[PDB]
Formats: sequence, C-alpha cells, structure tokens
Amino acid sequence: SEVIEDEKQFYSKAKTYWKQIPPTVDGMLGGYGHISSIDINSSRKFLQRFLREGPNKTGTSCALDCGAGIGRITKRLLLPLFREVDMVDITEDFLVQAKTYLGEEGKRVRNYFCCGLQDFTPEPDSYDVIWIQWVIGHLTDQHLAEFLRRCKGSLRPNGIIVIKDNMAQEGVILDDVDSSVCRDLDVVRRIICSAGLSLLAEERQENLPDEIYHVYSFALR
Ligand SMILES: N=C(N)NCCC[C@H](NC(=O)[C@H](CCCCN)NC(=O)[C@@H]1C=CCN1C(=O)Cc1cccc2ccccc12)C(N)=O
Ligand SMILES: Nc1ncnc2c1ncn2[C@@H]1O[C@H](CSCC[C@H](N)C(=O)O)[C@@H](O)[C@H]1O
Repeated sequence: SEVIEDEKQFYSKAKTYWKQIPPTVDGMLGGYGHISSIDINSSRKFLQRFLREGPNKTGTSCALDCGAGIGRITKRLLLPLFREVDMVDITEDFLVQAKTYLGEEGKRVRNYFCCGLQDFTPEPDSYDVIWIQWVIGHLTDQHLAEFLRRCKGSLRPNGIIVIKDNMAQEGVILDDVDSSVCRDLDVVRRIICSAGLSLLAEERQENLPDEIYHVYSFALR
C-alpha cells in the first residue's frame, strides 16, 4: 500500500509495459531467458516433494498457471506432471502465442483466461496445484491477499498454492518502470496469513546470477 500511490496508474502502467514486450522466453524473463532451465529444474524438485512424498500427497490431475505468459512454466513444469492445465494472463498477445509455443502438449490446456489476477476467481475445488510465479509484485497487497484467499477455496483436497517470486532482503522496493513492487519475506508472509493460508515449505533458489534479486518458493494451503 505504501509504495503504490495511484492504484489505477499502477495497474495501467504495468499493462502498458507488457503489451510492449516480445512474446518470447527472454521477454518473460526480462533478458534472463537462459536461467529458465535452472528455474524449472529447481521448481520440479520443490514440487515433486508434494506429489511423491506422503502422507497427504497432492493430486496430479489439474493445475492452474497464474501469470502464465506464453506458457514457459506450463510447457516444461506443469504439463509433464499434470493431466490438465489452465492458464491466466493479463496480456492477450501472450495467450495467443502460447498455442504455438506449447506445441503438441498444449492440447491438454483446457482453459485460457485473459484478465488480471485481481479480477480472476478460480473455480472452487478444481485444482491440485495453483502455480504463481513472478507476478505477485504486480498486485496491490489487498488484491494479492484476496486473490490468494480465492485460491484457497479453489483447491482440491491436499492441494497447494506455490508462489515463486523475487524477494527483497529488507523492506519493499517499487519498480516504476514496469510498475511492480518487490517485497521482503516478512511482508509477503503477512499477506499469506491475511489470506488464511498456512506455510508448508520455503526454499531459496540457488545458482542464480549474482546481480539479481533473491528468489524464494512458498508452498501454501
Ligand atoms: N546489470 C546490472 N547490474 N543491473 C543492475 C541489477 C539489476 C537487478 N535486476 C533483477 O534482479 C531483475 C528484477 C526485474 C525488475 C522487476 N521485477 N530480476 C530478473 O530479471 C529475474 C531473472 C529472470 C526473471 N526475473 C524476474 O524478475 C521476473 C520479471 C521479469 C521482467 C519483469 C518483471 C516484473 C515484475 C516481476 C517480475 C519480473 C536488480 N537487483 O534490480
Ligand atoms: N496483474 C496481472 N495479472 C495477471 N497477469 C499479469 C498481471 N500483470 C502482468 N501479468 C503477466 O504476468 C507475466 C509476468 S512475466 C512472465 C512470468 C511467467 N509466470 C514465467 O515464469 O514465465 C507477464 O506475462 C504478464 O503478462
């Protein structure tokens, strides 16, 4: 709330920025398209702990990719582990491109949704895993909290919400170029608890370039 002065401009500027980004992996990853394989291999081990290690295993039937872009995570992380996948993104051109990028396994993407997370209500009791990566900084603290609570009602039994995103070492940093905020661990943990979710696991991503923000993965339900 504190670093976002005008909510309408905050969302409007962010939409303008992504409409001017090429629909490629490098566009999704802000010039770091080459770290994608490290990210995916890391995300896979983090997720497989919940799909393969009991007692309360997570299902493998349906997953929701939030901020999916052209489907970078959907192609290499979700589709090989889940029978079905839904995608949601605010940038229409990215969802158009996804149908080419996904290739033959994209036939198992059942629903494409073009709208912001602040407007999206995932269907209740419908998903095993809701994957939210590098998009939470584009939401206000209130909208993130209400979206996550709406995600809680959308989970199947033993389902989890996974947030993987940039985390500041301390405090909150506004990015006035792409109109996004970077939060520290404590601020995000307050938003998660405000959504009524419990923390199951956290993990700091390793093998990333020195200059970039720290990346953490949260498993919630
Ligand atoms: N040469 C130098 N020394 N430069 C000075 C140091 C620069 C360094 N830059 C970073 O750490 C950037 C932060 C981008 C700013 C808004 N995040 N982190 C990555 O690009 C990271 C790597 C792959 C995807 N990644 C995402 O962040 C996902 C992502 C990509 C594009 C736009 C996004 C908008 C919102 C959220 C995520 C976004 C810094 N400490 O600022
Ligand atoms: N408010 C919002 N709601 C939903 N999606 C948003 C959004 N603001 C930006 N986005 C989308 O989120 C993506 C962030 S960068 C792409 C990250 C992607 N999850 C990946 O790991 O490959 C962009 O494609 C952008 O179109």
